[PDB]
Order: sequence, then C-alpha cells, then structure tokens
Amino acid sequence: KDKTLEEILEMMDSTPPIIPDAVIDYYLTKNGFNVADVRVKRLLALATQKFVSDIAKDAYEYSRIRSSVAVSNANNSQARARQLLQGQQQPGVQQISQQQHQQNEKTTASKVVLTVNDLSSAVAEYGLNIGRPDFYR
Amino acid sequence: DKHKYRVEIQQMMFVSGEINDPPVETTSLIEDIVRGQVIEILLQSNKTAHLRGSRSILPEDVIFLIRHDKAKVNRLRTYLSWKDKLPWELQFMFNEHPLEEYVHWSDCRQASFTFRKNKRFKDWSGISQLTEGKPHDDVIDILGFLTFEIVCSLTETALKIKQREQVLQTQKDKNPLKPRHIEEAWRVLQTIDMRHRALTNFKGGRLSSKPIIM
Amino acid sequence: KQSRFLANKDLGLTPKMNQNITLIQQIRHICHKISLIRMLQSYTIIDDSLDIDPVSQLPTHDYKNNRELIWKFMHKNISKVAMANGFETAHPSAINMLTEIAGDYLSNLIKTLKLHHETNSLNRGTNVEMLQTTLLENGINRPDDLFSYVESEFGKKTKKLQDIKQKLESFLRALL
Amino acid sequence: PRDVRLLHLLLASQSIHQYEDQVPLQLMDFAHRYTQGVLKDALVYNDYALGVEDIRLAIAARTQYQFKPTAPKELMLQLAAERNKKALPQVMGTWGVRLPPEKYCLTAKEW
Amino acid sequence: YKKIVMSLPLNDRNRLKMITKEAGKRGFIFCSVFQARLNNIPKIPIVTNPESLKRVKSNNLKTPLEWSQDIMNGFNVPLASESHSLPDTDSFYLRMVGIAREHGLVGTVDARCVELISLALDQYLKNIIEFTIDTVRYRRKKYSDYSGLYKSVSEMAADKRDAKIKQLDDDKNEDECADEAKSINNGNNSSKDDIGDISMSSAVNEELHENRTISLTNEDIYDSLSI
Amino acid sequence: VCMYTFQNTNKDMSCLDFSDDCRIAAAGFQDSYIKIWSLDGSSLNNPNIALNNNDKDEDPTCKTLVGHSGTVYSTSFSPDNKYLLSGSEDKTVRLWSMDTHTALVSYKGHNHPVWDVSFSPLGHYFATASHDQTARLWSCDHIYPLRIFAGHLNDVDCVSFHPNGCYVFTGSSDKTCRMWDVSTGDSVRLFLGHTAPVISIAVCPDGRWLSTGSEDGIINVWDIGTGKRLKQMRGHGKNAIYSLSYSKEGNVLISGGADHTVRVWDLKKATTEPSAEPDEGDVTASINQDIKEYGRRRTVIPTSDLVASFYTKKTPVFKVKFSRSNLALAGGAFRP
Amino acid sequence: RKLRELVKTVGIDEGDGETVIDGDVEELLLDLADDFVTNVTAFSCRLAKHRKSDNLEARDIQLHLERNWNIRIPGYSADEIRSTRKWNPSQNYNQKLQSITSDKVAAA
Amino acid sequence: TPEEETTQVLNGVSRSFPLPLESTVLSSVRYRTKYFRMREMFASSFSVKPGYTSPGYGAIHSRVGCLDLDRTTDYKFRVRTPQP
Amino acid sequence: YTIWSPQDTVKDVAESLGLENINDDVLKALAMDVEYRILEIIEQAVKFKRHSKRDVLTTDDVSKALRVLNVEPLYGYYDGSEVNKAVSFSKVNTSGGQSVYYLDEEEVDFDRLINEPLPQVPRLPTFTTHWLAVEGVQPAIIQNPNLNDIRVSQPPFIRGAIVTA
Amino acid sequence: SASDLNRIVLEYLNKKGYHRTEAMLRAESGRTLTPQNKQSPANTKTGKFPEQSSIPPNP
Repeated sequence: KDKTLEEILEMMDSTPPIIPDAVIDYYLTKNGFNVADVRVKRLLALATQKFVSDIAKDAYEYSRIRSSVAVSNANNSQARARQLLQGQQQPGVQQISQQQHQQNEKTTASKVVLTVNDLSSAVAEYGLNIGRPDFYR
Repeated sequence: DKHKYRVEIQQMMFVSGEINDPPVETTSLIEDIVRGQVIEILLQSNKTAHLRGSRSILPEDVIFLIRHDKAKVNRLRTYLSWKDKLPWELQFMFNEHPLEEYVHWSDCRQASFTFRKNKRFKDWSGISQLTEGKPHDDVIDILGFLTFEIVCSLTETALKIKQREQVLQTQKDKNPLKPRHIEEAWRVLQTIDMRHRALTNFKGGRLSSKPIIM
Repeated sequence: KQSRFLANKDLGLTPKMNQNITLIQQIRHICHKISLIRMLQSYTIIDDSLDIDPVSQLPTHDYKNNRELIWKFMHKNISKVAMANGFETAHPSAINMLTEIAGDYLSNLIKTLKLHHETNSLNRGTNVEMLQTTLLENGINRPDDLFSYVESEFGKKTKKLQDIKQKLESFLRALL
Repeated sequence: PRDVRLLHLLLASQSIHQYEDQVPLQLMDFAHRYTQGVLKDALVYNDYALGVEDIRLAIAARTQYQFKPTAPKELMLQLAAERNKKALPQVMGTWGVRLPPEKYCLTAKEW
Repeated sequence: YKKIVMSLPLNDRNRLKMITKEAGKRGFIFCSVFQARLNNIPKIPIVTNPESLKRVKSNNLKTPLEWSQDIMNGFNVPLASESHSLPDTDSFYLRMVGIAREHGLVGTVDARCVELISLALDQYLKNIIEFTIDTVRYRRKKYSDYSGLYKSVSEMAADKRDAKIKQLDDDKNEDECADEAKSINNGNNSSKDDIGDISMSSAVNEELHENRTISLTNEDIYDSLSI
Repeated sequence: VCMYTFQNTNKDMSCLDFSDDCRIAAAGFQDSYIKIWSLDGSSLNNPNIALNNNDKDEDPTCKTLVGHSGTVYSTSFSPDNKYLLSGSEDKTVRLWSMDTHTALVSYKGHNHPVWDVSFSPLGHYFATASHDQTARLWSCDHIYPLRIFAGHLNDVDCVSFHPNGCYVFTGSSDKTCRMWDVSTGDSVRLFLGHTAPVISIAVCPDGRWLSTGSEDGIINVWDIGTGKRLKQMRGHGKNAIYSLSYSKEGNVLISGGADHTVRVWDLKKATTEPSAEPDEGDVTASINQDIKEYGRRRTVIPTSDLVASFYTKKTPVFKVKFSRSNLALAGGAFRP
Repeated sequence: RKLRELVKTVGIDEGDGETVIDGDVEELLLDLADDFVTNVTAFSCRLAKHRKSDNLEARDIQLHLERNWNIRIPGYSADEIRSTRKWNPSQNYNQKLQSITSDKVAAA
Repeated sequence: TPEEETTQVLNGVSRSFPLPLESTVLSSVRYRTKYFRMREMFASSFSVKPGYTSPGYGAIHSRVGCLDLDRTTDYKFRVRTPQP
Repeated sequence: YTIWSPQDTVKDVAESLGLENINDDVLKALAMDVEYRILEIIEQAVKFKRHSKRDVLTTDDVSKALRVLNVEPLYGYYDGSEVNKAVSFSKVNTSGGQSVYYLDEEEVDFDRLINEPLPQVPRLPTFTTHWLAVEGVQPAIIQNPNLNDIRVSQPPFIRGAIVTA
Repeated sequence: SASDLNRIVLEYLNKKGYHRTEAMLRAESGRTLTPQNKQSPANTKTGKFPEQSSIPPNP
C-alpha cells in the first residue's frame, strides 16, 4: 500500500534525514513561512536529498557512458576475470599480460570526475542550460 | 514515401486491444510517429556515442536513452534471452569484479517490425542518412523492439482515451481509432514529468526540451 | 557545547549513509589490492564531528542565519550524497553548481508551500493537501516514493555493497 | 583574455569602475550561450528556406519571451486607463490604518 | 589617460579596428514612439518592382484594392474575447489572411494550417488548464499505481500563473492576467460595463418639461446607461 | 545631526528607516528579514502586564520579521507608527504590526521587484514603485491596487506624496520625474533637466517647490506651477544622493548621500526670496575649492547654496530624517 | 460554449473529482488564446516570406511551433520540419580542444 | 606614442552604441482591433476637406501604411497624409 | 563594427556548432546584437546595485538582472567564504596563431571536502550612535573624521566639495 | 532647436483650439513663478485641519 503522508511524518519522527535542522531553518527564514513542526522540516530535507540524489545519479550515468574505459570495463569484466583467475601462482604467468598492461595503466589511473561538461548535460535533461564555453579567446 | 509498414502496424495493433480493421489514416499516422521516433532515437544515440569516440553505436548506447524505465529494460533483457551488464550499473563502478484464436493471438505477437531482414527498414527509417559509421551489430533488434513497444503503448492509451471520450459523449447529451485519438494519445504520452520540470518553474522562460521516447 | 547543527548526526539516516560510504570506500580498497596483483602479474576516513569553535556558538553571533556556514553545511551534506553513487573526485565548480541547484530546489519548495498557505483564492486546501500538492508541483509525484528512496538507498544498496564486499573477500581469499 | 579586458573597457565606458572578478566571466558565459542558441536556430531557419535576415529571424524568435519588451508605454497607458476608470472607494475618516476583512489577512490560518 | 596598462595589451589589429567605429553604421530607428506607431498602423502591400509585378500578375493575384478589403475583413472578425467561445474555421481563415496581408503575403492561406492552429490552441490551453487543475487538488488515484468538486477562480489562474510562469506567451495576455485579473471586493464585476459610475447611486431624470427641451449632461449618462 | 551607525552588516543591509518619536528603526536585509531595533534600549517585547512565560529566549532588544522570500529593498513607517510596510523583490508588499511582531496583510499587484513603498501624509493609502515602469496606488484595506501610474520610459525608483496627500511624485531612471493626479491617474507635471537616474525626491512643506537628487550628485529644485528650474545644487560628489529631508518650518535641505557626507542646503539664495542674509567674511570660504590639487576639470565646484557638510568617516548615510526640533537623524551601516 | 468542453476533456471525474471553470477565467483564457493565434501566425508569415513564397503553408506553422513552443504536433509536414544535424564542432575547434587537453596534461 | 593611441582607443569606445536588429513591440490584438474599428467608424463618418488629396486607400479612409511587397524586413515605411 | 568582437569571439562559437564559413556581415550584426544584450543585462545590474545600496557590481547584481530579463541562470559563480572579489580570474593562455585562454581548475577529493572545518561567523548586527554635528560643526570625537585626511584618501568626485561652517 | 519647439507649441495650440489672446495669456501664465502663500505650512492661527469626511481626495 502506498504510504500516506501521516505515516511518512510518523516515520520522520524517528529517522531524521541528512540535511540537519538549521539548514532547513535558514532556507525557511530566507523564504518566509515560519513553521514550527519538525516533521515538515524533515520532509523537505528528505525531498531535497532525494532530488539531488537523482541529479547526481544521472550525472554518474552520463559520466560512465561518455568514457571508453568504463564501457570497456563493463564489456570485458568477466573476460578479464578469466585472466585474473588464470593468474595463479608463478608457474602460469607467461601466457597472460598481453593486454593487461594497457588497461592496467588505463583503469587504475582513471578516477571518476564530476565535471561541469557532465553535470550541464545531466541537468539539461532536467530543464536547465548551463552553457560554459571551453575557451575564451 | 510512406505507407510501407501498414500490415505490420495492424498486426501490432491487434495485440494491444481489438482491431476492427483500422483505417488508412490511423496506420499512416502511427507510421509517421514511429518514423519520427526512430530518427530521434538515432540522433540522440549518435550524439551520445560520438562523444565517447566511436561512430559504431553500441547496444547499450540505445538502452541509455531508456535507462529510467527499469521494468522496460528488464523486458528488453528478457527479450534478449531467446537468441539461441550495463555500463552505468552499481557493480560496474569499481575496477575489478569477482567470478481457438489464442494461437492467432500468439502469432501476431511473433510478428515484428524488422524481424525478417533490415532491407526495407534501412532505407525507410534512413539508417545510413544520419549515422556516421556502421552501427549494425544489435541496434536493429533494439530498434525493432522499441517500435513494437511504441505501437503497443500508443494504441493502448488511444483505446483508453477513445473509451473515455465515448463515456464523455454519452454523458454530455444525457469502434475504429481516428487520427484525433492518436494525436491526443501522443499528447498524453509526450507530457514532461514533474521531476523533469522542477528546476524551471518559478523562473519565466520557454522550456526547450527533447521528444520523449517510449 | 554541542551546536544545533550536529544534533541528528547519529539518528537514522546519517549512520546509514555513513555505512554506505564506508562500504563504497572499503570495496574500493580491495580493488586496489587486486589491481596490485595485476601489476605484479605483468583512504582518509570520514569525520562528521567537525563543529565551528566554541567562541562562535555564543548567542552574540549569528551562527544560525549567515550564508557561509549554511553553505558549508550544504556543501558537506551534498558531497556526502554525491559519493554514495560512486564519485570519488570532483571539480570545485561542479559541487558549487550542485549546491546552487539544491539551494534553488529547497527555496522553490518553501516558496510553493508559502504561496499555498497565503493565497486569497476561494479554494484553499487543508493542512495535508497543501503539503501533498507542494510535493507534487515541484518534485515527487506521490508522497510514497520517499519511503521507496529510503528503501532504495539504505535498504537495498547497503545489502548490494555488502554482498559485493563478501564476494570480493571470498575472491581475495581464493586468489592467495 | 582579450574579452575580459574588452569587457573592462565596456564596463568603464558606461561608468562602472567598481565590480568583482567573475562579472566579465558571467557576461562571457552569457554571450556564448546566447550566440550559440541564436546560431543553432539560424542554421535551422537556413536549412528551411547563412545570411543576416536569417539571424534576424532567429533573434526575433526569442526576443518575444525573455528580454525587455520594446516601447511598452502605450500598452501600459491603455491598461492604466482600464484601471483608472473606477473612481476611488470611500476611505475611513478616523485618521489611521484600516485593515482588510479578516479572511483577507494573514492571521486566520493554521499549521 | 590612465588606462595605459589595460588598453595596450590589446593587439594591433584590435586597436586599429577600434579607432574607427562611430555612430552612423545603421539604417535603423530607435524612437520608441515611432516604433509603437509602426506597430500600430495597418499596412497594405504595394508593388513597384517590375519582376515581382509580373510575378504577382501571372498567379492571378489582384491589385491592392482587394488586399485592403482583406485587411478590413480580417480586422472585422468577432475576435474571441467578445464571443466567449473558441473560434471556428472561417474566423481563423479571415484573421490569418488579414494578418498575411499585413505582413506582405499576397498568396493564399492553406486549409490545413487552420486545423494545425486549432490543435495548437487545443494543446496550449490544455497545458495551462491542466497545470492549474493539479494545484487546487492532489488527485490521489492519479499520479499513483496503488474531495468534491472545485471551480477554478481568477486568483488561482494568477497563482499558478507564477508558480509555473513558463507556460505563457509573455505578451499582453499575461500582463493583463497579472495586472487586472485580481479584483478587490468592491469591484462590481457582474455589471454592464457602465454601472460602476458615481451618478448611478444618486433617481432617473424625467422628460420634456420645457419648450426647447435642451437637457443637462447628467441626464445624457442616464440615457446611455439604458443601452 | 545624530548618526546611527550599524556595525556587523556584511554589505547586506538595504535602505533603513526611523519611526516618528524615533523609538523604532527598521532595516531590510538581503536575506529576507526585517530587523527591528529599539533605539532607546527598551524591552521591545510588549509584555502587557500578565507576563505569561518565556524568559528562556534571548531578547537582545531587537526583533526579526520573517515573511518575505526576496530581498527587502524598501520599508516605510506609518505616521501612526504602529504598522510597518516592507517592499521586497518577491512581488508582494507586506504589512507588519509593530506591537505583536507578525505579518498581517500581503499586497500583490506587481510582477517585478518593489523598490520604494511610501505611506500617505494622513496614513490613508500608500504608493509603490517597481521595475515595471509603473507606480501603483494602493489602500491598506484593499489587497489589490487602486490606480496605475504609467507614462515613464524606464522604471520608477522613488515615490512621494504631496504633503496634503493629493498628488503623487515619481522619479524614474530615464532622467525625469512626474506629478500624478491621485484620482484621474494621469500625469499633471513632467520635470525635465536631469542627466542621471532620479533616486530620491522630496517636496517642501510649503508645497510650491519640488526638490530631487539624481545619481549624478546634483540636486535641483523646480516650482510646480511653472514646471521649470529655479536652480540646482552642485556640492555632492559624482555619486548617488540616497536620501533627502526638509526643515520643519522653512526651507533648509538636508541631503544624505553616498559620498559619506550629510550636506546642508539653503533653498532661498538665487530665487526672488533671499531669506534674510547677514549684514556683515571668512578665511576658509572660497579657498577650499581653490586648492584644486586634483585639477580644475577633475574636481567639484559647489554652488553658493551649500553651507556645511558633515562627513561620516567610511560609513555611508542611507537615511536622513529631520525631527521636529531642529535635530536631524542620519543612519547607515559601517561599511568595512 | 467550447471552452467548457475543453475543460471537460481536461478535467473529468475519473473517480477523483471534477474541476470546473468560472466566467472570469473564461475571459482570461479566451484573451490568452486570442493573442496566441496572432503570435503564432505573425512569425509563421515571416517564415513563409523567408522561404521566398507567397502562400502560408502548414510547414511554417509546424516549424514555428516545434522550434519555439515545442508543442510537437504529429505529422502534417513533420518530415521536412525534422532537420537532422549532428552538431559536431569544426576542425579548428577540435584542434583547440586538443591544445587545451595537452596543456591540461602537461600541467601535471 | 601610446598616449595618442590610448586616447583614440577611448575615443572609439566612446562612440560605439549598439541597436538591436529585431525588437518586438509589446502590444495587443484587442486594443489594435478596437483602435482600428473606432478609427474606421469615425473616419467613414466625417469628411476630409482636402487641399488636393485625401488619405487612405479602398475602404480604409485613414492613415494607412505603405509596406512594399518586397523589403518586408525594413524598419520604416511611408504613410498616407492629405497633401494640398 | 562595435567593441565586442569582429570575429575573434563569436566565430569561435560558430565553429563550436560546426558551421565552417559565414560572411562577416553576419558576424558584424550578430556581435552587435550580442553586446547590446550584454548592455541590456548591465543596465538592470546597475539598477539592482543602486537599489541594494552598494558601490561594487557583485555577481549577485548581474544574477538578479537575469531573473528580471528571464535569462536562464548562470550557475556556479558563488562559493564558500563569500568575500568581496574572491579572486578567481586565473585564466591560462594557450599558444597558436592567436590566443586561447581555458580557465584551469584543480580537481579535489571528496574526503578533503567533507573532512574540512567550518569557517568563522561574525556577530549579529548591532548599532552605535554619536553626534555628527551639534550646531553645524563637528565635535571631533574618535567617531568623527579629520577633514584634512579626506583630501589624501578620496578624489573630489567620490567625496564632493569640502566646506565648513 | 527651442524656437522650433516654440513654433510647434504655438501651432499645437492653434490646432487644438486656443484663441490667440487665450494662448498668449496661457503662455504668460506659464512663464511667471508661483507666488508666496503666507499660510504656507498652514500656521495654527489661520489654518485648519483636513476634513474627516470619509471621501477620497479630489484636486
């Protein structure tokens, strides 16, 4: 059964969200509308947290598609797990490492960077247009 | 030209609801809607795959455009299970991984859009017109499954709004689908979601967006 | 004196998000060991008890309504959720834009509920209906999906990272 | 950059001698997005029928909904004349401030 | 003067360009009174160019005596504020041919773009009405996969005119919906466009008690009140 | 001049105002508060001898008012001094009760930010300035406006009534100001001659002379009958003249601007009214601006109307308010 | 009486309530539609003149409603309106991106 | 010398003023049609008393624009005025 | 021309789309309209600056000339420790036949953004009063200026004419 | 260009229906200054309060 709002506030009575009370209080008194219920503050905290979880997750999808290293790791995942499983004790190393070195300097040197040219497309899905040029001439 | 896929459009209409021999105009409008949707799918997927640095469109690159509908991509994964690992998933962040007419109801479901060969599909939809490379590894099978889902969902909502317009007409004074039913089914299926609008609501500027694919 | 910001820092979603974060980090560490195995076959833990200082918690200071302290707590609580997906490094401008987006979304939520509270139309909704329509008109299309998200991010993702940890631990035990 | 100091000369040409640092950066990132959208819509309008009348169509397409409208004084004069038909109501004569009725005030409300 | 540190690192081509600009580059106008005048006046297309004269004489399109009548007949349509109903095909056709004669198009207006305009108005007003409807109510059965009757008021179509402000033409219509749609409680809305005068509170004047029967101007407004 | 300097405002305090009896000060912040100061160090809690509870809270003789969602750009006190009228950049003007510290009425008639609210002389009905190039007449009992004052080319910056409450004066950013009939709505006077956005306007208690200041540091006076210029005032720096105030009985203009000075002006020097000059010299006169170390064209030359100028040492004056007894009050924020 | 039918097909009961309209809202939405019609056809006439013709065809109106308002009417002439460019940059731009990436890797 | 170059650069920047190529005048349908209708009634009502000519064309009888068939992107045009 | 760009800025966005060669009349008229729109932003920015009672043109004075002119918002010009002119114009040249500046930015970890301490917060506002003048002369308390160091501090266009009673 | 504005003013008055004597007298009325009202802030000997008659103002 889909949860009614009173059940959600009764659960927010026990489990507070990530964004604490005073941040919600500052954004309240910045936008007017002084409210004295702590459960409405926790509900708006959970709503903002869920919305930015969705935006940052869509940024994660846009940053894992737009790199060849990630799609090649997803393609050759168990194919290189075969090579790792055949990477036994030292008799049995000479028949491997024909492909291990290049993706070794690719996959271990690649960290996932939340980028402006990634988030701008992840929120251009959501209605924005964050146009930052790449040089200024 | 047009009117190439009329009998197959009728076959896919039969699986959703009753058929009652739909006219030339409904099949023509569904053909033009699907021909537009395929071009938009190919343009968005080619734009996504060129920036990776590979003109060959991968099979996962078109599942990228429908990544929100988890039930539909689970349906696609079960549909790819009779031919006898997504890059954006939770496991694939980290670097290393461990080790009597019921038969007539069924044969219409086996009838597909591009099941036979991609000969009429390639010059009808124009695969070579906008793709810079050679995408055909499994992009045609997904581009058949997506059009089957588009026609099924479109005639489902057109049937439901035809029934609701019927009860509105019999309540106002007190069989076939038309172009107006397909157009208002399109208007129902092309409304932007509320979460994909939230960040432009208090500022006043005309929302430019993309055609939502089913 | 404990400030009011660090009140619910262990109360039900911050320990679960911390467990998600440390599971992500300690299965990003086994991958480094197996990558070291691949090389031979040729950490900075979290801290949430950071307060301001006891001199600025005095009631002669506006430690509740100035821009920069709230902006720093938004920055911390948004970098605490942009790493539960899988990010581990970011540009500064990306987190700055994401904090601006979260600030504008929360301000739009409060502005919509404010506009529903003080409208002079001949049909005002009740206490629960205004909350439901101010959740609807910006973000979530139903109330229930919040409980889905708490189910999705702290009830499903935690066992996903847990059994990924268990399988990688058994794989490391099977390698050496 | 050439356009940071060109924006310095533009800001100084309109007597703006105190500003922050990211203000010409914001002006450049506005002008980039505006020119990119205008040229994309103009490429559409040139594939339809580049040239200057094409740019005129592409910047008349979006003048209609974002920037400051042109010569709005006669429409505002017409609108004022529609509002200034009604004579003024009767005022209180007890030399103070009178409120609206109680339902039209922000007091009989509940959380 | 004092900008030697800044005006010097511009390159030589840029400075040789920017010691040449002036006023008198254009052929434009900038007097806003004159811009409003040219947006107000009705204009008819004329011909002086000989190639376009033989191009318009070949396709049997007429002289400006017909386009001026088409301007007048496109203006004389009972536009949709007066009729309180959405317009029909003949009204659409006459208004669009009058507008096309205003802009210069001396050809013929197609018969399918009228139906396209009809469906455009349909989806435009359906978007506006739907995002006014789902704000006075939370439809629990909708927006989900498992009270009574409300009328939308003008204050509500001002209240969700701003919570979702992107949905409008941003023309005159939104300006009047923001400016004049909200009425104070002494507004006297259910009226006959004239009964909000001050003299309709102060007594109908009677007639013809005079040899020359010249009357006063406070009786002329009672005379025009009846019509 | 008694100067009220506000200290810990990190450039986020807009224009303020003092009440009459000078007991309450109201300052509009950039983060959507109205801050209310008791200028006497009083309680400002309005206890009403019952005195129920809540000494546990912290009262620093200062109350905050949170009803706006935009930045408060103007604020005006009633002559009754019991109500406050705050105009913001969210498109409302709100009304506050100064004896229970809550909001009473929201006033929605604008679609652009509100820049200058001002009550009537008799407190009947308030006029408003906004970015939409129109001024609007209101009433405190009506939610929506009563008159629309349209006819300016740019947006309206300042608004003020005639002291009888019968005309409205609006100055706008297209180098001009106008006098509006309050009943028929249409403009009666248009005053031309400035060279900058008119930012503060004020009409003398006589009523025959109008004075206003622009962002060029030049004040000037016209007479409302002829509509042309009597004279101008050229002593401020090439900068903004934030406020303006008049002597209670007679004509002495007090201008508090942006160059950190509060200047004093004789209105009756170059006119046909000489206003009783002394019969019989100085040393500092006509040598201070005869130093001109910075250059003749790069300096200001004051009119013969300017007599004194009190500098404030690095705080600017947002408000001048001439009280009844030859004591003016200035007010501003300590800037660094 | 047509606008009551339009709100009728928008707001039905559907087991959750019927929303109706009032007369002042009808005059407001009729003025909105009245200005929308002229605002569409006045730019469509400029597009049809930009196409160097004299007739006002439906491709002008469908293009003007696709690009700006994005109403997305299904096909009347929506195969000529659908223009497909890939919006990939020039060869100077990818050269300058190579220079920027080369400086970003030579900085470390 | 850099001094004359700097003063002539500042002379160049002090003389450049932009206009917009396309500006959409904020107006109405209804006030335009009602202006036209009232002007048509009171233009058909009275006479002209010309010196040599009257303004207007067929069934306008007022000040009417003279936009050409070409140059529809021009910013100004001629109007009709009673010439003596 | 006007002072924005003949081709050197607008053309490098024209190439960002893909458009190879277009005439200089297009770029002339287009850049003229683009910097007219820049001036149209700047004028509402100085209006918001004047009505916010300030002298600099901060980044939130042009970001409120955007919402007024309905422009989509330029996010990412406000960060932690918001000081006046938080210096960030470190744009790095890149060579060629012409100049290219690309605004280098250093990447950073997340665990040095969550394990980073909170800044200082000042006191809440108070006021303090004194006498600026008692009879038209200034009493020369510590709170008054000196009227001779007003010469050596500010030029007479931002301080006006000094006269005394 | 102010004498041409004076001529435009005179032709405007002539076409908007002001007699030559009437336009001359309105010009002479427009030129002279507003004289002095000796009861300028309404001194409390010969000055009165405004009426509290519940009507709006009218100039």
